[PDB]
Amino acid sequence: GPAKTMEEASKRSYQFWDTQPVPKLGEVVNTHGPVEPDKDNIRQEPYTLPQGFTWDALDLGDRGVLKELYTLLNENYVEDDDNMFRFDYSPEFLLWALRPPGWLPQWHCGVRVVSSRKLVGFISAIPANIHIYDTEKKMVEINFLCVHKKLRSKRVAPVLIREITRRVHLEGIFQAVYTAGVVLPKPVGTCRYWHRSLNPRKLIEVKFSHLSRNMTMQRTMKLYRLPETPKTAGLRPMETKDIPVVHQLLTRYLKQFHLTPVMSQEEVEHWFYPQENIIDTFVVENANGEVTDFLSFYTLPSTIMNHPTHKSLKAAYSFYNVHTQTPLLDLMSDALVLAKMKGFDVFNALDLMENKTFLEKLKFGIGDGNLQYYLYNWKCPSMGAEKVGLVLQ
Amino acid sequence: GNCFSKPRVP
Ligand SMILES: CC(C)(COP(=O)(O)OP(=O)(O)OC[C@H]1O[C@@H](n2cnc3c(N)ncnc32)[C@H](O)[C@@H]1OP(=O)(O)O)[C@@H](O)C(=O)NCCC(=O)NCCS
Ligand SMILES: *C(=O)CCCCCCCCCCCCC
Ligand SMILES: [Cl-]
Ligand SMILES: [Cl-]
Repeated sequence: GPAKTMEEASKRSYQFWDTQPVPKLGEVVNTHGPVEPDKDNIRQEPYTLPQGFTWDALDLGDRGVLKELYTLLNENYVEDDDNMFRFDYSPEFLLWALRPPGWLPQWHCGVRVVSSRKLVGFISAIPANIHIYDTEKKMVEINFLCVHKKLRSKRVAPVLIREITRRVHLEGIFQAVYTAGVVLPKPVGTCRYWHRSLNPRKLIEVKFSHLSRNMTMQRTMKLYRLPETPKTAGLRPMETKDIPVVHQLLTRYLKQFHLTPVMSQEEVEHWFYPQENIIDTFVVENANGEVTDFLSFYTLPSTIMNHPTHKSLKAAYSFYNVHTQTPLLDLMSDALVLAKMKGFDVFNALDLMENKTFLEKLKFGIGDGNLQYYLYNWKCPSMGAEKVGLVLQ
Repeated sequence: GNCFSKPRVP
């Protein structure tokens, strides 16, 4: 099944995605708007699962249920291209990603074995207001689509997708945004992960990265060495009093991109207020007391699959970085120093927004995984990575 | 969902 490049995606047919309100691969789009109308009748009954499986909405406020979801994902969610590392989203992270303002329990859509109640599938929706070119639309973000390794290739993923679609339709929402490492009809933008080594000794030892064979280990560590403390004047962790100005800075900064979130002040608090081992946000408060810039990154460690009891690969993911007075190059240099100080092994960033202006300069290396962005039921021109201004978890 | 990437090898 899965195609990872648009060349190989052109050489195949999509039994499920051809039935969905998305553009065809290779269709060049010059219009802007829905593929199909809002529905004034929505199917009241859940879609049929294969015999022996049943739907269950996951109440994550139940500690036992949250652990079941953590375990499903820890054992069956996204792996790297070589099946050496698997995302290890923490339970507290999952609460952050899955209970933002406006979350709904019916949108934490699980699949369980009927007889044993074992959790074997999941998909989620959370609400988001999305600015796409000249339109703002209430949408959902879809995330954490996961089918147990023992249930794979049994066409359960289309049922999960149709069911969350139905459950979102019931709430009057008819567009969605989502990302995937695979190519489907039809990316609105294609982004690439880059990686900045922070602890190269460990990255090479777990074979996340490789010694250039013309470089010694000693020389690699000198290459990637960073200052012990950040250089930007007035940098400090975001505090409650910074919520309004962070909201103001973000809103004005995102206007320059073509696919962005539109966050309320309560949403800004949720996504940026620091939570240890989940989300870090630092603001620049200058000599006048004014907050002029901020950087942020989230915590997403990964199981080392070939050595399971060893300490996970600790990765920080660039989130939103807003500059109005500090040069973005300096802000991101301080992001690296802070991630290093907090024990991260690698700092990851996509090539979206203005990130290409600093990636090579700050010694990021290009990754092997593309991140495709998609809209459901919204046909619009595609855009280059540097116009994508949306980062998901 | 998100995707897992690692440094491209020459
Ligand atoms: C992704 C996953 C749920 C797909 O389940 P599967 O058993 O492998 O595939 P199924 O037989 O159930 O269904 C295949 C259909 O789902 C599509 N599909 C596969 N992966 C998809 C994805 N990430 N997102 C959306 N659709 C996807 C396929 O293109 C195919 O549809 P098509 O006929 O139009 O081509 C499953 O492989 C999994 O859990 N992988 C690890 C976690 C993961 O990658 N989650 C998605 C992150 S974007
Ligand atoms: C990562 O986990 C993303 C997996 C995306 C699967 C496709 C989702 C399609 C949109 C479904 C909701 C539609 C709401 C109107
Ligand atoms: Cl919940
Ligand atoms: Cl296009």
